[PDB]
Amino acid sequence: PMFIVNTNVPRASVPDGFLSELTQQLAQATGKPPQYIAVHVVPDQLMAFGGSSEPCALCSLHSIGKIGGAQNRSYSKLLCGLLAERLRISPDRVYINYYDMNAANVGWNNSTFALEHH
Amino acid sequence: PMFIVNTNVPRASVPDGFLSELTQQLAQATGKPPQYIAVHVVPDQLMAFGGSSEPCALCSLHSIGKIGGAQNRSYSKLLCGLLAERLRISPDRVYINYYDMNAANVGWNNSTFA
Amino acid sequence: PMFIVNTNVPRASVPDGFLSELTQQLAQATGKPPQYIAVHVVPDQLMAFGGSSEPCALCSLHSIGKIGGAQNRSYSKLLCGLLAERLRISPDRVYINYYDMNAANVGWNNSTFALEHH
Ligand SMILES: CCOC(=O)c1cc2ccc(O)cc2oc1=O
Ligand SMILES: CCOC(=O)c1cc2ccc(O)cc2oc1=O
Ligand SMILES: CCOC(=O)c1cc2ccc(O)cc2oc1=O
Repeated sequence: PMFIVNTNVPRASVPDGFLSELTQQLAQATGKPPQYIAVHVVPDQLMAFGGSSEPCALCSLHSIGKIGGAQNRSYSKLLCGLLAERLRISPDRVYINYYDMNAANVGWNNSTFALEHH
Repeated sequence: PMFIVNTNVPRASVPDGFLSELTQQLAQATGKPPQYIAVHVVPDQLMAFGGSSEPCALCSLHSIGKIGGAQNRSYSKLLCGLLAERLRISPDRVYINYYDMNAANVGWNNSTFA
Repeated sequence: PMFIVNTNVPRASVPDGFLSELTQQLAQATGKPPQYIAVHVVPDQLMAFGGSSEPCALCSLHSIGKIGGAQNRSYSKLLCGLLAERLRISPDRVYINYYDMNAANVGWNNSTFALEHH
């Protein structure tokens, strides 16, 4: 899985261990091994949510499967929780785009995750 | 709705009021309330369009519904117009990816829109 | 087509000619004219792959058509090869999300690539 967070919160406000915490928590939530989880945090961004520049975050979570109604609600509770406690961003100022990726559309290690057909 | 603009134009060339103009015009164009519109502008990027480093922009607009043939042509005229007037980027050096999001695939406020 | 590379490798490590090499090689691989290929390289990013901060890259390739099983494996071999040779990133620390875009969902030049029906 791949999780990206873009926020106007300053870099100094990102706590040590944050990328590791996201990796570990996402591994647990998705059931995927941590070795396969990638995380990218982008602070100091020029952005607004509802016309306001108060702290906010625009994010995305891509995963091959493990994406759906109930799971996404659960992912959001988890992620909004972490953004609120770690970056002090209010949950109602957080957007998370979820993408259910097809294995053939995810490249890795010189190939893709579609290794069964030619 | 969520709108992102990545450009090689320098930050100093982004005019005061740009994020607000984007927010209000997108609210108008999509019919969505402005308090739910999010905008992200990323200047000073290392990018090329057609192999050239002249000003350009790579964007995306995500919306739950309100995405389609005519509407997207409408959004593109509006957005290219703004990028041309405000950031001096030629419309033919602008790409905008449109995404019609399913409500269950958009997280917000500890839950999703489903 | 549009190709984005986000990486924790420093800017200084991006070699002169990289954006042009990506443009030319992607034109070749997708069969699309180079004039329509857009590339964006984002170095010095705060990111982790598998919990580690060793060099890695999270990428995306968007194209109207020319996206599929065999083609994506070919794009991955090409792109991981370039990232390994030019940015010294291990192919197993690279993820590339492929997006087959519908022409009506790609804006350009005040309109979209859907010019047939209105
Ligand atoms: C085999 C499927 O499981 C995995 O490890 C995955 C890797 C992965 C990489 C990139 C990505 O954008 C989305 C992803 O989702 C996954 O489930
Ligand atoms: C007002 C109802 O719809 C909304 O609020 C929306 C929010 C939203 C968030 C994130 C996103 O990627 C795309 C979105 O599109 C919308 O229509
Ligand atoms: C005319 C030949 O093809 C094109 O123009 C294309 C442009 C394009 C723009 C943005 C994008 O995200 C993906 C794209 O894929 C294409 O094939």
